[PDB]
Amino acid sequence: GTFLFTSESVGEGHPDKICDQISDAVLDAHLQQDPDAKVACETVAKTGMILLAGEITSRAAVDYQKVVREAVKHIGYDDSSKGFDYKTCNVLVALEQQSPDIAQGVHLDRNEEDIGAGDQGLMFGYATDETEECMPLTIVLAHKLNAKLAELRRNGTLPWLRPDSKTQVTVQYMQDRGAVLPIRVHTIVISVQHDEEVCLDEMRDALKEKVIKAVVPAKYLDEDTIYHLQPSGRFVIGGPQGDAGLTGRKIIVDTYGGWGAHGGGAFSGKDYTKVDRSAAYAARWVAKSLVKGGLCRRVLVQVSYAIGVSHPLSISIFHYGTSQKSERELLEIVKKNFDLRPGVIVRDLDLKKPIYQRTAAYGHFGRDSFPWEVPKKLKY
Amino acid sequence: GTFLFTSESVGEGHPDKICDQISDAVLDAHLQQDPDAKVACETVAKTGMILLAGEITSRAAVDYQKVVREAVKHIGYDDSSKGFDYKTCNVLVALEQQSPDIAQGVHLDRNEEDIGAGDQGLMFGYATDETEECMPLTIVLAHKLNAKLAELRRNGTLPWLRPDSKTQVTVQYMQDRGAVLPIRVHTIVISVQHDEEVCLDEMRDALKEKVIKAVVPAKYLDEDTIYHLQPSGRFVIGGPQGDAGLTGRKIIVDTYGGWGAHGGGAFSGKDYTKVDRSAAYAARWVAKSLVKGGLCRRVLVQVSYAIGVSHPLSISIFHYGTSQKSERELLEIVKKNFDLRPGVIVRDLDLKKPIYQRTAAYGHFGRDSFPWEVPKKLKY
Ligand SMILES: CSC[C@H]1O[C@@H](n2cnc3c(N)ncnc32)[C@H](O)[C@@H]1O
Ligand SMILES: CSC[C@H]1O[C@@H](n2cnc3c(N)ncnc32)[C@H](O)[C@@H]1O
Ligand SMILES: [K+]
Ligand SMILES: [K+]
Ligand SMILES: [Mg+2]
Ligand SMILES: [Mg+2]
Ligand SMILES: [Mg+2]
Ligand SMILES: [Mg+2]
Ligand code: NA
Ligand code: NA
Ligand code: NA
Ligand code: NA
Ligand code: NA
Ligand code: NA
Ligand code: NA
Ligand code: NA
Repeated sequence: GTFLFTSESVGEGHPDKICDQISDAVLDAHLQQDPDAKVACETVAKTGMILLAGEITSRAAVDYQKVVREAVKHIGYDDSSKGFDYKTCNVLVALEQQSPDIAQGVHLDRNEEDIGAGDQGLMFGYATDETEECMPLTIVLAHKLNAKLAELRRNGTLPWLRPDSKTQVTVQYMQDRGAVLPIRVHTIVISVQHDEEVCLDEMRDALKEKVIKAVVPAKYLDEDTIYHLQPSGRFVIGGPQGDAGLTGRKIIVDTYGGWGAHGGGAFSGKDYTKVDRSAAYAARWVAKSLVKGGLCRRVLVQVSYAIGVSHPLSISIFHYGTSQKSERELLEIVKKNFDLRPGVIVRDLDLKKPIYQRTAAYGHFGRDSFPWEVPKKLKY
Repeated sequence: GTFLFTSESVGEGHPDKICDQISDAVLDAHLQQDPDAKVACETVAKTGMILLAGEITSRAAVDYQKVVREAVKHIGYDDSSKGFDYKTCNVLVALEQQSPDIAQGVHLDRNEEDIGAGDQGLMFGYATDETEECMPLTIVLAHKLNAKLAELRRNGTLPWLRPDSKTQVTVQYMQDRGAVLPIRVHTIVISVQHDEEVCLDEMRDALKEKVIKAVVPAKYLDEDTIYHLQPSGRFVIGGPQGDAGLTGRKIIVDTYGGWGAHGGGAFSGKDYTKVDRSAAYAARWVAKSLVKGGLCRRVLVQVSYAIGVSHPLSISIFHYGTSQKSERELLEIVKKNFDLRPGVIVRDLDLKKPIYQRTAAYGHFGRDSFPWEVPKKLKY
């Protein structure tokens, strides 16, 4: 009756995550000056290079060199010995205005509440009662392992650490009337970029004792747990030098770690009219409201849109058998309690606020009591 | 007892798909000369620009200018009036060798069958008996609508069409003991780039009569079906000029349209040692083998890897209640019939063959009897 499930996470210096953070730093910089900025900022990173490409129409005056370099500094890439340096890297900008054909079809001359979706697409939200924050344990643990690495790097206790890391956690679960119950951790992987001087045994010992044991409750770890710590054997070259990064290439890390579902759309670098982000945040909010409201133990919500059309084209609720109410009844409750037009979501979730860089590492969900993490009290 | 489900697809000239196709054209060009090429080629597209960034170690001599421009020509961007021209665009190359630290940990001095996974990660395969090709009807129809647009563009019957398109299909389904049964098409969206001269009513009439009715069986369409055809009202600016493209930003279009699950890893631009692609293809092969073998009607397969380790860390089977056998029994059948090491998958699925550009539009699954689409006869 048990099964395995695996999720991964990556650190702040993973090259794809660097791009997500830079894209959201650019978004935040625009929103600080122009709350109605239209932003679709993609970032690419390779050895010595950050390239910004995409479309921004905004009244803000943004110094892209400063914004990009400050984001890279925060991540920790500050010296050529680490493979990347905010002070001396190339920052290239290929940003144009938003297409006028898009603007006229989406938002020009429209009442804000009745703004059209900025694109077509589908989005999902998910929630599970297996943790208090209503997220899968596999990804929660994977994120926390990367956060612990960054903490021990920044506090100097493991000074050989560099910012690029990846983690992966496999949990054995049992099923319980459609809900899932974590039993034990089956396998953990950690790979992290390191300096030239530290040896492999020192790193493997530290990763077990100072990282894993600091993060994962002992009750989940036993004599059979498998550890793959620095499994490649050597990871000195890292960051964009080791692997090109792009915005929107960590969409499963950003969401539910393989649980639930995903509609395909990236979050970072996008203002609220891009429903890939706003409607996925709203769908999370719905899912978490249903679980915290006691209606379900686990739930998946789908929504979809057409460019230029305000109301969603479809809404669907899947409760895995974890409610006494039918999925049709839950759908009716959702329709009575939520208005999923983007021009209403923006108000409910405060999506003109420049908090997006905070979302761009360690997952967008299950953390920090963002508005989409505060359950709505449901009337039914 | 019914529910809605929505999936989308995009055309060959959608800027993200342009990038996937170019990345796979580069991969194929290397494999034609060096079957053991190590390729991790990302492409970015914006107005007037294709940038290649990533890591390739290969004995091939590849003319990137020619390979990129020939791919763009095939897609149909051949004139400045269309917003992009293979003859005159900028092609920039930022390609380096594969990191030596990766190479030593993955494949150097290893027997091919015992090559390590080229990265950690998780991957899923899915199959559903709702269509003969074992794919969800929503995405099959969405892909076919884009293919029809390209056909009518290329044969000159709708000469106002340009290559950038998106489609979205919402189907009403019923549930049947864990399997799903399509009932009707609830909503269709089509947006496609067009010339300056054609008017909106002409386009909407053609999209209904010459595209939708040519693709979607009439039995699924009724008086209540909702059509959003050119919903933005104007789409003259398109391709990379309208929206930046990047490789690996259509991973749900490339797979199951929101059904099943996704592990997050992109396919295009990657050789077989990158398990994001090879293990997802193998997982599809497993799933389709279970459904075509009569063991399940619908199934989701998860696998995961650690960099440098050959055997998967975890394998999981979820049959939605559509088998008389338990998921544990199915897992045992899978373990007895499949060897999911990358250095074995490469042999079973012929993954050194330069056929990858053919996979990079209209989905990687459900088409053309690729090796992962030919079911394995199972012994149990
Ligand atoms: C294998 S390339 C994909 C990711 O794996 C990590 N990586 C890079 N080099 C190594 C290495 N030598 N060993 C382990 N992981 C690595 C980086 O996070 C990179 O973005
Ligand atoms: C809205 S930007 C995302 C995608 O939508 C499409 N698109 C671009 N411009 C328009 C438009 N004016 N109307 C409808 N869809 C568009 C392109 O396929 C683009 O890559
Ligand atoms: K990459
Ligand atoms: K884009
Ligand atoms: Mg990546
Ligand atoms: Mg999208
Ligand atoms: Mg895109
Ligand atoms: Mg990956
Ligand atoms: Na503005
Ligand atoms: Na899942
Ligand atoms: Na989304
Ligand atoms: Na709230
Ligand atoms: Na080679
Ligand atoms: Na799904
Ligand atoms: Na994958
Ligand atoms: Na085969």
